Amino acid sequence: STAIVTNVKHFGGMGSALRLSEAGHTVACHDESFKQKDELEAFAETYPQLKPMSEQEPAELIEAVTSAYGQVDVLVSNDIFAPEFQPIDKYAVEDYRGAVEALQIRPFALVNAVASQMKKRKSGHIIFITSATPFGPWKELSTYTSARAGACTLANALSKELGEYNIPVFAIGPNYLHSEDSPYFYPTEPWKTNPEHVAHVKKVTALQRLGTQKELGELVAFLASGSCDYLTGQVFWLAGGFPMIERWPGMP
Amino acid sequence: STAIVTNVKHFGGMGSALRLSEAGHTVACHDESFKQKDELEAFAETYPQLKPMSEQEPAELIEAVTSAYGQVDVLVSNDIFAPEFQPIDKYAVEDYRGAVEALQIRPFALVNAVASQMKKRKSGHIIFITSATPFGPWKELSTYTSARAGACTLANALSKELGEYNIPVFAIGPNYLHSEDSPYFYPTEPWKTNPEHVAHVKKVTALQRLGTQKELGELVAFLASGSCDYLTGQVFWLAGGFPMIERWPGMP
Amino acid sequence: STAIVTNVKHFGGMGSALRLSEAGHTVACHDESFKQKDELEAFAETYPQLKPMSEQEPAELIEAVTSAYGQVDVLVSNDIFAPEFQPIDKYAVEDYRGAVEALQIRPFALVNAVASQMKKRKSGHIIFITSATPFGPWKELSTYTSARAGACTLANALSKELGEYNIPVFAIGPNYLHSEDSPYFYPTEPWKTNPEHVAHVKKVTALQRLGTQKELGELVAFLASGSCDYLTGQVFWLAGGFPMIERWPGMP
Amino acid sequence: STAIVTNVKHFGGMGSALRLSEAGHTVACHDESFKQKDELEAFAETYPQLKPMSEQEPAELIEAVTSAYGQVDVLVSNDIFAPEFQPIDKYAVEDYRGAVEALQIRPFALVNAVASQMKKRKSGHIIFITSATPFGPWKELSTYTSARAGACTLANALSKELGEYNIPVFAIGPNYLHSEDSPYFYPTEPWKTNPEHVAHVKKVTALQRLGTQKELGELVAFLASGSCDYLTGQVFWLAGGFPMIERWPGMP
Ligand SMILES: O=[N+]([O-])c1ccc([C@H]2CO2)cc1
Ligand SMILES: O=[N+]([O-])c1ccc([C@H]2CO2)cc1
Ligand SMILES: O=[N+]([O-])c1ccc([C@H]2CO2)cc1
Ligand SMILES: O=[N+]([O-])c1ccc([C@H]2CO2)cc1
Repeated sequence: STAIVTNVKHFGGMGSALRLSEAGHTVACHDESFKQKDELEAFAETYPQLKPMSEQEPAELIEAVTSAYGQVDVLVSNDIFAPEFQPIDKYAVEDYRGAVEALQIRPFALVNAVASQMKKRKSGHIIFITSATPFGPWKELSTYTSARAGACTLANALSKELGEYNIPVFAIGPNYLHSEDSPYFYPTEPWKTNPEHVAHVKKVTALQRLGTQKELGELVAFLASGSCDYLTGQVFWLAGGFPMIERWPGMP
Repeated sequence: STAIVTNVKHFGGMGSALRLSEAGHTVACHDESFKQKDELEAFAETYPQLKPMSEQEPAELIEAVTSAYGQVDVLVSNDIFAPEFQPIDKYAVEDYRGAVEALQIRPFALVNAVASQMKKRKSGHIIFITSATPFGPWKELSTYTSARAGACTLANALSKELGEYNIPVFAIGPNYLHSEDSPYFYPTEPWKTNPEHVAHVKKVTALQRLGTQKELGELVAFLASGSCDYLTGQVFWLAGGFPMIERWPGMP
Repeated sequence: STAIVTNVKHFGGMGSALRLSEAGHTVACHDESFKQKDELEAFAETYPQLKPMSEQEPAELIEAVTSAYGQVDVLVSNDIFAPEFQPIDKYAVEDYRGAVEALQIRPFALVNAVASQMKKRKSGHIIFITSATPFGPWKELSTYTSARAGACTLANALSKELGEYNIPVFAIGPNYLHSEDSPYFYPTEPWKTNPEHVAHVKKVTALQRLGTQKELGELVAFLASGSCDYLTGQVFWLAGGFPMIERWPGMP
Repeated sequence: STAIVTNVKHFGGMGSALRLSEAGHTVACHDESFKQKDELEAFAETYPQLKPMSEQEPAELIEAVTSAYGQVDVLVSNDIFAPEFQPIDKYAVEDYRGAVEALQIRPFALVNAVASQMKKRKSGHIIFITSATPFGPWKELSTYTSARAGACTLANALSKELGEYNIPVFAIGPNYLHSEDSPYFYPTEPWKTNPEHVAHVKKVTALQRLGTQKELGELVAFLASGSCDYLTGQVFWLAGGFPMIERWPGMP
């Protein structure tokens, strides 16, 4: 079928896009960098199995893909944002608006623009790539964490109404997902190179390692394949056992 | 001590302000209608125990209450919004921006404006009156429901950093809370007078009745009293046992 | 690899065993009826791809499968119990001891018996088929519901310690899962043939239908395949969007 | 009114019993130590404001109190158990049965024996003192943690059916609750005396301290007073912000 993966160069983009691609799907890709013709061309040449789009806005992206490839069967909203950690009184209100805009309004807008075609055909799959931070908040990251929670609930609430149209909706909230070269949010440097960060991941995850793009890709492909639509409304915590909780003194 | 209750004329406003006042707090009250001198003076006359303020924005409100009453010991962010039930494709992206601005940005702005003084003296209480809809979402109310979820997580996230400063943070998510003359969100009419609505309430809640302003106010006063600060980060589902789930055929 | 599926003739048993077998696993099957040679040989004849075992207790079952097939790579604890709906005062304390023995003690006993070999080689997968009732409890089923919750948490708790040994642990909590000829818990008759039951399902689930054995089996195979071990600790609500919550009067 | 607090000498017993007592309630108390006449007498003399009972079994305790003081209005099931931390393969199955018996079956039995009188009068309050471990499991404590989860869900499930009889049911799951001289579960030594344990509590809780018996007492008295029955079904995490999640390297 035809799928859309946003911010393909970051977060769970390449894992999602490529696995969906390997599955035989036509994968249209979005990314801020695709604004530049040079960037989009370099990407189109490196990945002939993918279809990079120049469109940046939600409804515009949806239309470009629909016209270009017939329709949109699967939506993978790979949302990102660059938040600063900071005491609540140190943030500017605009810092919260920014997080909400990028992490809640964006996925809402994408679904708002594609739900019509999916509901008429009574077929489609919606997947939000959110975050596992809501499951275990770190102090001083209130903007990002609460915005991600809003997106998680958005997905669950959507499943309630789209199910009547045979449209499953899921939310995958990862953490410690190896992002390789992308700074969103666990790049090879220093997460796989620095002893201190490696020790950190070892301590906070049950599997004692970072998650892989392959794992995220496998889940997205599985959910989009229609093999288990009965899981609709599910929020998947892709965080390898995180959070591991500090045990009493005397325990290893 | 001094407490601030926003949108006092609606939702959990009156219950919170009245009970807080009885507990001994000087209660500064905010409401959109207070922009008008005639509305503020009328309220002030009906409720001499309350202290209605005219300030409308978060920053100026906290400053105003601080000048008049020395400081802000308790913040009750009684947030409201007038949403409509709509299939996701029938909403305008603007309708979600509106819900988030009213239900997430606003309480964030209030805490952002008052956190400094509370942290400086290491004392204070923050209470968000959110919603129980995230616990059990209805079809076609994705905007309001997801935004309320963002606020709930915001409260829990904030509890993690403010606890270091001895400042507890809580979220009270009601549903089926009798709002008397306020349209937000269960006015006496029709919820207590129309056969179909009355029956609906007896069906969807375990206690088979609407929640009262007194119960909400009792909880607010209890949490702000300092009697149980160890509950910090808690999201209280004030919905009388809602949601009651449809049982198998034949069961009474 | 080798997988074990318990109570194979009921609940999520057939879906799990059949799909696991298709994936390439040698599937050892347990069932209470296998105590009888006539029942075991009949099953073995109908499903030549499956390997029915006669062993009934956890310890002997794992030992038996280990001798015959070398080792146990995947454990699917498909636990069942025959509860009755009863007001708490109408239950006998014995009825709860029974539910807990069947829904908590049993899976605990299986993991307790197989964990050693999995940890020694640092590989394996553990899947508990629990229930989604804890997500949305019905009145008068406190025994079964609370016991299933104990099992779900058992799975999540186990994921924390076994992750160190590269052993993922998951819980699949279904509801409205078509059990075909099995009375546990949604047999084709009446759930797919009686007007009232059929209508009930369309009302309480988002997808408005029963879950299929194939969907459950797809999930089991996917989790045991090693494609997404990073989901360890996850409780999957396999209930098609259940529970759907009663909306206000007048709404279609 | 008349209340029953079990295992009064341990966990949240003294905080509950005494505060309920200070409120003017007739508080009948149970404790294993009360088996010995000497023990019960020493307690009766030290606390004339409390009514220690010799009965040990659920139904027996309920009858003794009912006959002695007319009826049972409030039930505070202060359940305890002494679990060992241990890899799942190192536990004996009996270790899980023991935890379940003490943490699930006991509270179930108490409610099973008192629900009748409360439902006929259509008045009463049920409070389970469980644990916050299910909210954030430590590795190698699978028996205790999962049993507590079962009790938490038991309370929520019970609220669904008892609400029709105006009977609120709550679960209070504490952690890091100062137990003073009781070994269940955070005695003064070494939790308040040892620098290492003090540093631990400081790190894992948001309020950076142990919870107090007064705080637990205040919540139990509040819930039993009937001031906020609309919170029925609520599970209260009385753990002071726990769990605090390890932040990235470089963060304070
Ligand atoms: O900004 N951060 O520090 C941050 C940290 C972790 C994540 C996880 C969800 O992917 C996102 C963002
Ligand atoms: O707009 N509605 O339909 C609505 C319904 C219920 C609530 C609950 C949170 O108080 C708010 C709004
Ligand atoms: O006994 N019942 O009524 C019952 C109902 C629903 C389920 C769900 C978990 O598969 C099990 C049992
Ligand atoms: O046995 N332990 O190690 C233990 C630890 C913590 C608690 C918390 C719930 O009160 C109970 C038991």
